[PDB]
Amino acid sequence: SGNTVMKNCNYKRKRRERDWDCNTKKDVCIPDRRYQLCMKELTNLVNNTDTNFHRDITFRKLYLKRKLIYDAAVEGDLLLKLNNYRYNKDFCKDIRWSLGDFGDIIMGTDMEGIGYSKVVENNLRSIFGTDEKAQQRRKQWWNESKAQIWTAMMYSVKKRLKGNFIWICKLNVAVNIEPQIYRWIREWGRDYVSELPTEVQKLKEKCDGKINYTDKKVCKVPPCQNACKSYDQWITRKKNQWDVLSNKFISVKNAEKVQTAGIVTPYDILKQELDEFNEVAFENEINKRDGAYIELCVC
Amino acid sequence: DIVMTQSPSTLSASVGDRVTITCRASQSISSWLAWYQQRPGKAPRLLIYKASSLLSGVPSRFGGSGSGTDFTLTISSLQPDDFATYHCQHYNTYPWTFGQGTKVEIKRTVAAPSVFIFPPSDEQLKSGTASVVCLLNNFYPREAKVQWKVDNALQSGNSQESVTEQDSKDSTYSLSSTLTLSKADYEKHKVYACEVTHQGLSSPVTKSFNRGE
Amino acid sequence: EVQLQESGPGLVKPSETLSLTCTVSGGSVSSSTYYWGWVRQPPGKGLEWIGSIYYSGSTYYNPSLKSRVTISVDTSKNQFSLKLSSVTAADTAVYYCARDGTGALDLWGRGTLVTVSSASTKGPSVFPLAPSSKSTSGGTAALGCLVKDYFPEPVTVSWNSGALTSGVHTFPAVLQSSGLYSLSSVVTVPSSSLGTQTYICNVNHKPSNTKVDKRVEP
Repeated sequence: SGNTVMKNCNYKRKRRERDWDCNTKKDVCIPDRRYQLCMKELTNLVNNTDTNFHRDITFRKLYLKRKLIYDAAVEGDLLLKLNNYRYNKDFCKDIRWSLGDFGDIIMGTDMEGIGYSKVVENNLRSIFGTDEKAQQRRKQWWNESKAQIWTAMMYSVKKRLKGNFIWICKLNVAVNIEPQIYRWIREWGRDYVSELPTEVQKLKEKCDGKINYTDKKVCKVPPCQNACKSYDQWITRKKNQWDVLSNKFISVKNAEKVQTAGIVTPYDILKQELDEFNEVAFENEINKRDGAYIELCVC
Repeated sequence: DIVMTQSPSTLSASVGDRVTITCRASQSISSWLAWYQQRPGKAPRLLIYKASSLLSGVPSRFGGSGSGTDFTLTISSLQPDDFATYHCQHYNTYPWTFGQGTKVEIKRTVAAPSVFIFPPSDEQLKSGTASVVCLLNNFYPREAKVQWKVDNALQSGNSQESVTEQDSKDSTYSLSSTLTLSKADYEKHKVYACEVTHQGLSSPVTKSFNRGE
Repeated sequence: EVQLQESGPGLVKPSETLSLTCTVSGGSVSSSTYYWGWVRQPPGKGLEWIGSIYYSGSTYYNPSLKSRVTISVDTSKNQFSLKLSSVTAADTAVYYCARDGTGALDLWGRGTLVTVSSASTKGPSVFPLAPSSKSTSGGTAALGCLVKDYFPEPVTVSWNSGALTSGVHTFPAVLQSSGLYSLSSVVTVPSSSLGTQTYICNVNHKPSNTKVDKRVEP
């Protein structure tokens, strides 16, 4: 009675509007897509009376599935509305990233674990229990629900592309169990290679060219000297974000009992995920040893 | 200007062996060291950057260590295709300078040569020259003797030898001996022979021919 | 898939200017993150960094050569070029172009050998080393071809247009008293395949733009 806990599934913010959060939980970096993950129905479980007054388990699990399908269905529609109803790679990737995060929430292997997410975790603890075999029971429940949730996320494209529908987003890929940190490095990298050309483009309009072929515009010119300070802000953040994500990866990779074909370091994930990735170019970029920062920002 | 000093200049190990090369810098480089692999008939390739980072794609057996002046490239388990010359390079400050390089060679078991003898073509004979070729194929080690014999006479200073680099698969050598003499001089003799003597041959192998099959 | 390929004469007379160009395929030369450079390898000598350029034009040289080196960039043609003036035999070397990652040269070209000499270019003469229709080792027979009297030395041998690769040995060339090079390519094949399978060696002497192909029959 006004005591009802509720987290609304609001419109998705413009891509890269809010950067990766490396401050909230300092061991990890959270993407704004994850913070905005639709959890309306999962969160609502805190308010459900002890309907245990006349129920058991198999039922609880089924209730959970129906509620999770609804949150996944909303997420799918809102993500499509974010990509401006364009049924492309960008959308498929988000469906993969978000499907993945629902799985980690259920498995109790998610890295947000704060506020409403701590509330969703406690809700799942109430359904499944807290014994040693509770986490596997959860993992099992996920392995029997994971494809239904992906088909639930795709409902929006299906309903909107009636019969004029193709499988641009493949099941086998989206429903593939991978560690959270691996999936987020894939998402971060993708965001990075988008931010980067823009960031070099603004640094160029103010700094490319010499004061009669001899002297850099970054030496005596303030509009440029400024562009360098602001590009430095961005590259400083991405470097921090990278080192944080990289460390988490190292920790997780060791704990993991499952071998990932080809994945040895975080660099291997980007080389896998991104088209034409070069780790020497990346390493130089994040460490201000790139052609652009030297040629446009140092005297 | 900085000076890079590699040690040894050459080394021989067996497949499976642990091998280490060192790069010593004149001044101190803040771990700005790169390691390159130059396999035969191949462009150098970057193996390790920033003294210890192993480039994605290159084998797991390659390891780089060090900071300051003393650096080490380590190959945990030598492989036949690791037969290459390894170069170190600093990038602390311009100019970039390389070490002289370290040649890594594969020890292998004895392998006796397969001998072949080729008579000169009729088109080369009509040009006025005769090239007689002796082929010693896939042998180990590199030390072999090819004595040429024209009508049981020993030949001197009218032959030239060439040697293959260790094969990147079976770590063996191959050799060609070429007796070059005039059409006029080739015609005044009938039986042509090359006698091969090697560590793996119990008795010398003699491959021969006559002017007209 | 970014790739690098050098082009340019393989023979330069002394005091003349040495020109070579690298051409970037599978990507642009207009890289905001990389430099593009040249490396040399003189015979029996270590690697030498020549210099690098950024697409903007910004150039960096080795004091060792800064006196007579110039590296240009054609963003239009997706190329970068090397010009090394007043050459001597100390400039006979293998020239590689590379992608210069501020010191970490992460992609190299195959290399091209430039010989500084006053001697003229001479195309090869190809002769067959026919398989002995007589002897064999029970299951394998050797055959190959003799590539005689060429200069400079760059001469590659291919077999059955690249299809046959196993058991092929192309010997290092040997400088003859004539001052011309000579080599042999050789391949061991099953005795049973002779008459069945056809063997063609594909000789290529780029300096003299010579391409000889020869049928090696018993």
